[PDB]
Amino acid sequence: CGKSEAPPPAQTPEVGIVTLEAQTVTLNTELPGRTNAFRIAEVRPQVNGIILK
Amino acid sequence: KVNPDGSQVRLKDVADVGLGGQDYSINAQFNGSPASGIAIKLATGANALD
Repeated sequence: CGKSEAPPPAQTPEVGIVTLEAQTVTLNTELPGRTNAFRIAEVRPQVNGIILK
Repeated sequence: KVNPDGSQVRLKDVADVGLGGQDYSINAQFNGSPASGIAIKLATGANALD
């Protein structure tokens, strides 16, 4: 006449536990910017006249 | 805004962003403790108990 179907009292096993400890790490910072030439010389003339060659 | 030399300003400093409420007008307490609710009005021509 029945007298069965008891629910399983689960312990919630197999839990994925990892403990953590103190540790020193260096911190970083990403910055946006542009590259630039180390030495750029634009050629300007020091006289007047026609460019022959 | 972003200038072409890489300089920039974002929506992080000039404002603070938080997932807050939409309307802070009305709020509810139940026996002193903070809560919230929704009152339901029954439809016109409908039984109450069912």
